[PDB]
Amino acid sequence: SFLDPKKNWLAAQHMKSLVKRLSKYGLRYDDLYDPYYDLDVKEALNRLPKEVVDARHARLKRAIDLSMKHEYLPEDLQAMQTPFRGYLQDMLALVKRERAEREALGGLPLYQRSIP
Amino acid sequence: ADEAEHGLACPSYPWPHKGILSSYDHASIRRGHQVYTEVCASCHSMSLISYRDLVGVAYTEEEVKAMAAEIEVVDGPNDEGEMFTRPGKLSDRFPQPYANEAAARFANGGAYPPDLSLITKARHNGQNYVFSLLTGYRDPPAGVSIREGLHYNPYFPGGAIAMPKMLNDGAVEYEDGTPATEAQMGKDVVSFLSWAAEPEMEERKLMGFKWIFVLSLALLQAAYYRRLRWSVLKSRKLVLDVVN
Amino acid sequence: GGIFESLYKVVMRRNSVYVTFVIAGAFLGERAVDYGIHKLWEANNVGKRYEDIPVLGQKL
Amino acid sequence: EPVDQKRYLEESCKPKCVKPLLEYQACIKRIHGDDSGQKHCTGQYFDYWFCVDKCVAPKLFTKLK
Amino acid sequence: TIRNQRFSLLKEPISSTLNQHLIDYPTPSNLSYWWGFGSLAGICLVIQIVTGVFLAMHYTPHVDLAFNSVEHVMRDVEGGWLLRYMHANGASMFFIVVYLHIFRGLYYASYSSPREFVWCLGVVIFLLMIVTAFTGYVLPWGQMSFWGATVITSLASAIPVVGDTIVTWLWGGFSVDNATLNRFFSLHYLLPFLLVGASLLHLAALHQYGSNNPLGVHSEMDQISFYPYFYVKDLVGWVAFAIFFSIWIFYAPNVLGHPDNYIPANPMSTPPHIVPEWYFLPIYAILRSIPDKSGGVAAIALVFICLLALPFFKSMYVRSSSFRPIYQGIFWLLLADCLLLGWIGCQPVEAPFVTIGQISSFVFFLFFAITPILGRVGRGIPNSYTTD
Amino acid sequence: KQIVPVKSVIYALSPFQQKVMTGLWKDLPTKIHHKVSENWISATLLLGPLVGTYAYVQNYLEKEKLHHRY
Amino acid sequence: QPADVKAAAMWGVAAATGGLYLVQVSILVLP
Ligand SMILES: CCCCCCCCCCCCCCCCCC(=O)OC[C@H](COP(=O)(O)OCCN)OC(=O)CCCCCCCCCCCCCCCCC
Ligand code: HEC
Ligand code: HEM
Ligand code: HEM
Repeated sequence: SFLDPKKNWLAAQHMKSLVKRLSKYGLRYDDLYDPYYDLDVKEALNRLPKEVVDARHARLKRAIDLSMKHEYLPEDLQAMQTPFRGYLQDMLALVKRERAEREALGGLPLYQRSIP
Repeated sequence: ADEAEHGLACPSYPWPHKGILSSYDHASIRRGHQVYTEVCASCHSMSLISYRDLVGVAYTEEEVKAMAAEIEVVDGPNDEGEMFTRPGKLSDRFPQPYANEAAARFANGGAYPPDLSLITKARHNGQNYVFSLLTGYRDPPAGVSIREGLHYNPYFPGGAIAMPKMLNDGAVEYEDGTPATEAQMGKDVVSFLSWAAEPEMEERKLMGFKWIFVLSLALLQAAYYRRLRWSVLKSRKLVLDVVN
Repeated sequence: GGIFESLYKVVMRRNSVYVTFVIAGAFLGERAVDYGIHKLWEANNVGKRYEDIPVLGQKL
Repeated sequence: EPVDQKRYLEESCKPKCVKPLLEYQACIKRIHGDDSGQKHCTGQYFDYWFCVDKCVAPKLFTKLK
Repeated sequence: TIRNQRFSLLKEPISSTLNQHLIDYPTPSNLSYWWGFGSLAGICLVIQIVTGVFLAMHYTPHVDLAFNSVEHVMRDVEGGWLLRYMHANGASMFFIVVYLHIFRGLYYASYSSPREFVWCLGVVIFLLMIVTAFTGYVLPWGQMSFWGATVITSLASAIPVVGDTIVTWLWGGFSVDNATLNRFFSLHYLLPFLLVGASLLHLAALHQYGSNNPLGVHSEMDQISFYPYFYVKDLVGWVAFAIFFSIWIFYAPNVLGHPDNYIPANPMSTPPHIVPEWYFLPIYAILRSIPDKSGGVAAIALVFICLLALPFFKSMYVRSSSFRPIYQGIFWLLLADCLLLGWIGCQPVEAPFVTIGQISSFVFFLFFAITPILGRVGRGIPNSYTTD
Repeated sequence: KQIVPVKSVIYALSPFQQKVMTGLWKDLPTKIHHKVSENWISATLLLGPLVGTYAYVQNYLEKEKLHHRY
Repeated sequence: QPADVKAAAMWGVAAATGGLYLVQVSILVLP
């Protein structure tokens, strides 16, 4: 099934908690995708515009600094935060679709993970 | 019946050596050793406590030398090749009442009186258990019949123990002027056994106190050092050119 | 402040002097802690030590 | 000396554990009445003596020298 | 930068590798005190090795002299009681800090890509630790040591085809006897050095990919060198561990032990309560809970299968559990279940402990059987909560 | 394993121009408020099963003890 | 060079003090 916060109270609570956490650290949900994790995220980030990727790096650095200092974003910017305003899922889906097509008919992987 | 199999739990007595800065009552150790060598040495053996262990704890060196010279010990082959016997020395160990475990069992009707060197560490809750077992020789409840030749002890796992009550009131004459009651002998013997099972308690506790205190001071300094090193990072202001 | 700066200019201008000071302080502090803990031990358990039993020398 | 500190203090704290002793006595009554197979109630005995020993433990060493 | 002349003795080839991988290795600037446990398990291993060597200068692996030799170290050797208590309570500390290491990894999903090799080498290290601690615990030759060795090695005869053959080969005879004691001593001496090698490979893989962080995000933007920023942090950790260890050496030296081990081993008598050390208890509990002992050994193998299979699960792009409420609750339930299962191991095999251990094992395996489902379902979160 | 520059501007201060150990106990009640408010779910999940199982075990043990105690 | 000699002498003094503190030969030192 597909459970969205409009048709599920539990999903509404889950989304509320995720929004609260991400707003506390001031970073979008897409910023949690590690380029070293999948290597499809690496390609999707390689294809995105430099302004967007630089904003992602700045938000991540701010979050890491706040984590070290053991504090949260001040309430002003916390109210100014916009989590779940995605910038990466469409490109990641395109990359994965292209990889699936290439794998499906002949083709060698365009990139591979080292061992390990 | 599971209750009887486990045995009645023994309470928590306030031993004079229980704490963080309490030592053995060495007078109690001396009295307990006297009780052991008078009544318990006939059946149980230590075989891990040398005579030299007693000097500076319960007796003086002259007393220990005389006590060792009291007994006889077999010695290695002489120039003629025979196994002879000589009076004991300071470095010898406590004598063994029986040549071997089978001899002990035959003497005691199939029961082996365990070595008492580590009896306070071999048994769970050793000190309280030994004191209660020595002093708790009570009457069995209604309906229970102990098989002939055994004696009932509630704190003994199983209910019936092979030794009778040995700490009989007025069995030893203390050399210092202490009335020998069953509780007195029990406390003294448990003190002696606990020393024999842990002769390092005093030095061990002194080292522990000193090093806990000193390492707490080190921990305070290490925390200050860490907070000083990280003070540059944990108070920086960075401008990032991003808002949301 | 003044006392700390004064002892600093005394003993923190050469690292060899600092190492000598560290070793000497460790030794003196160790001996002082030994003495203090021993005094606490004596105060706590009095009447139990070896040279206290009334009949220490009468087993002959 | 005929006196015994442990027995003395057990007798002294006997009236402070009345309920387990009453239950044990009732069970003695029941077992004597039945007297059929091998029934016994060491449980009451254990409870009563455990509570008595828990009582006696500190005063015994306080009064012991 | 042409290295015509020497600048820094740290950058010279003699100290260059140490310089890089210890002083200058960049680490995320937001690591908490939960990484000090990884830094501290190595210290525990070094303590174990040194105390063990100095103990082996006094231990005799014969069957008529092992117990008396251990008591010789207790009593006659100057400072010997310190050595023996250090070795025993240090095995306990080693396992405590390694458990904290493992559970931090589980909480922050450090096993996820690209540190599969780090986690797998950690699992191999765990096997080595377990075998070393067991074969070492057999050495003092007490009642618990002898009978635990008998029970556990005899429960290796569950393999269908070979079974008794492997058991006879392992025992060196027909029962746990002098040959097994000598063999166990030699193996106990050897294995810690393989453990040092495995630890070095563990660290090499981690340094290949770099350490994780509480947020679980990519962290090559804000990084600082290891020395001195994390050296002082690990120093605080070490001193706190030293206070803990000093408490456990000088005031409660036998609390973590089992009193029946202070009885010389007697093959003609069995102690009423044969149980392993507290840090084998969960494994023992699973083994006993599953009946049909062959099934128990299969379950014990399956535990390590699950541990090795953790890093190779589904997408689960978000890894840190600070942003995973459901996985956070699941992790806390897992930790509670592991503690409860460890408690169950010491209990007898009577009721209701059988049922409590049978449910606990099922929950423990359900943890591993549920996380891929969590990842699969959460793969489609952004499309549902988006604010477009 | 590369560095990713961010184009920041960072002001830092000497470690000897700012107090060190005061921030530990500065603003303590709010710190305890956070520690308890954001974690009570986790403590409940960690301890609830344990105390519940202990209570169940003690209840069962006592009931069996009474039943079997004749 | 004189400064180097003074530094070497002070470091030798420090090392001697460290060795003395490690061995504790207070009993041995008769002269
Ligand atoms: C315990 C009892 C004994 C028996 C145990 C049996 C196994 C149980 C658990 C099985 C778990 C899965 C095993 C299969 C390996 C993983 C499969 C997989 O998905 O690998 C792919 C992954 C990424 O590769 P990818 O980029 O997808 O490939 C390009 C292809 N288009 O590939 C990678 O990411 C590469 C990972 C490299 C590291 C792998 C480490 C495996 C474990 C090694 C342990 C021993 C290490 C050696 C030292 C000790 C020796 C004793
Ligand atoms: C000095 C007064 C004595 C002390 C202290 C102890 N005993 Fe004995 N003892 C004897 C036998 C034949 C046994 C075996 C009984 C059995 O294992 O069932 C014992 C046993 C003990 C135990 C073991 C308790 C346990 O296993 O939990 C302890 C702690 C003990 N004894 C202490 C025989 C004799 C004996 C011969 C008549 C004498 C003089 C003593 N025991 C004296 C003491
Ligand atoms: C090369 C390093 C090591 C050597 C030489 C060594 C040697 C010994 C020796 C001689 C004993 C018997 C003495 C005694 O029982 O106290 C022993 C016991 C033991 N060792 Fe080790 N050991 C080493 C490393 C380790 C490690 C790494 C562990 C933990 C994983 C460990 C765990 C134990 C345990 C649990 C005991 C039993 C202690 C007891 O109950 O008395 N040893 N070891
Ligand atoms: C001999 C015992 C062990 C030692 C000495 C050891 C050592 C280390 C060290 C030094 C690190 C780097 C510092 C740190 O991240 O905390 C580390 C990290 C790690 N270890 Fe271990 N380890 C041991 C056991 C284990 C085990 C048993 C596992 C799991 C099976 C494990 C899994 C990990 C993981 C996942 C990391 C990465 C931490 C991160 O997220 O950055 N380790 N270990």
